[PDB]
Amino acid sequence: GAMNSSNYAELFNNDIKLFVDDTNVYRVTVHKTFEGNVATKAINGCIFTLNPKTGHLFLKIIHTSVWAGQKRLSQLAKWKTAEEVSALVRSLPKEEQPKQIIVTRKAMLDPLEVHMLDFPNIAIRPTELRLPFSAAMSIDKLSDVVMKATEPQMVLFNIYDDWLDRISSYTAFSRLTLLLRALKTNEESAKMILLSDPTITIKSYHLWPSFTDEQWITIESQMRDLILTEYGRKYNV
Amino acid sequence: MNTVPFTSAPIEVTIGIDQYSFNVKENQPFHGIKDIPIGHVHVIHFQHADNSSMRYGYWFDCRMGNFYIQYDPKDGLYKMMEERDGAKFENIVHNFKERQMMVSYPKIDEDDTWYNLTEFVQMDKIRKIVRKDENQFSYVDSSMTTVQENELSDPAHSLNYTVINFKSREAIRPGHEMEDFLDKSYYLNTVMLQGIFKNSSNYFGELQFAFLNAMFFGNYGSSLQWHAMIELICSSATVPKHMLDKLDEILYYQIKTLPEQYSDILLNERVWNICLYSSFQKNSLHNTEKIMENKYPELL
Repeated sequence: GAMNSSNYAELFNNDIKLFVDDTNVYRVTVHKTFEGNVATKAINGCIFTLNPKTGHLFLKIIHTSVWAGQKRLSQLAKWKTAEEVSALVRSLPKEEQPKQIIVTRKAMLDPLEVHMLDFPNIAIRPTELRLPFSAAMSIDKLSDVVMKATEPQMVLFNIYDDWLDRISSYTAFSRLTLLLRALKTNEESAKMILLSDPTITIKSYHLWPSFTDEQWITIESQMRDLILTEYGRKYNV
Repeated sequence: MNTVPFTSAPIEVTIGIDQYSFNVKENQPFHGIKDIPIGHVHVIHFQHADNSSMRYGYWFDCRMGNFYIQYDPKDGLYKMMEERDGAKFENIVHNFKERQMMVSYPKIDEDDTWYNLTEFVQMDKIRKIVRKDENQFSYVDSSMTTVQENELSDPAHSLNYTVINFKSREAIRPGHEMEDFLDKSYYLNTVMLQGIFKNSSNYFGELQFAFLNAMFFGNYGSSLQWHAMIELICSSATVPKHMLDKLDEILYYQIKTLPEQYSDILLNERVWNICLYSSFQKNSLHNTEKIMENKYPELL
């Protein structure tokens, strides 16, 4: 059934699994019209499909053209997400296909189940985890490839850069969720923490800066402080 | 007007005939039911006074043979049997009638309730759902599972209702996933009506049979089937006008007949709220919505 704190190590076992987050698929700016009504303008979005063990990110860029002349877009967005995940699975060799797909939002369950009927042995699961994958568009290089897209495109990243050379997947996922939680809570302050020291750069082939093990501990501390500071501000506690 | 004589009533039992019921005491001179209306299926059903576990009964049509009930002290149930000797049967029935040892099927002349519950139900379709081809009547009880319940265990004692599953390849055309899931018209009209049932009469017959097994036996699988067939129609944007008008009539009489004290176990809140208030057909079931709102406003 549902994935929670009780079965957390399951993410890092040897059964191929993907998280699917649909929160950035349908994105809009709301604005006033000349007549003083309100209208939306879609911008490019993305499906965030992540192997938590390997760090492999299948970023399917959703170009605004996919919404043209469609109705009920927030509903269609879930079905288009399911379509594209189904297509990705069918494109993978059998030995690379997931055994489980975990959706970050329960509204994705029926659409993904219906699109994957041909894969009865792939389990579709919700999670009780509150995962900050909505903040993926706060990673500059992922935001850049989405906003520049002029057509539908799939881009493959490793969201852990080279971390798995030095740390386990459990630790790499813990670092990724803390970074994204911080970016979600106070984007400006998080990016300041990540980039404030010019001597530490982002490799052309990476998403995050090239921190030494000691620098990652300092960074991780500053991120936890940011999240506690912001929590003290929200609740005045 | 036909007769189902009883050999005897050796155990205290509540006897149902269609929507009617009579209490018979242990060794009471009860010898059956006369004046049964020709032209309809009927159900004769039983609940023992000393063990209310297992309601059970027999669907039959007196046009197909001469049927009687005889208690089996080994298997501990009232069994239906067919008498092949016409003259023996006629002679038994005449004697019991002469001695007034039979209850009369108590039909009020104004009252179309049974016709209205069984309009599309045909003995030949019952015998394909309930498979026991050596008998012309069909045994059903409280505990019998459906083919669909058995997929999710003795196949011979199963109710072979048509399997309906909204998240199945049968229900969903490759390439029309969202369309077919949110609008079940394809599944209703092409797969089920054109494909399996051949026409709306056979679909309604199964729907009506499922309701009656749910109501008279508390058969849980039957209740699931009745709701699934209602939900398939209500979840279809494209349904023939005559089917919606007929469905409204079918459901009205089912809701009218349902004992008020059983609504909590026989009616699925989700399905009824969806069908009446959210579905494509939310505005197509005037009679049903009115009786449901006046009789069962708590459920909604």
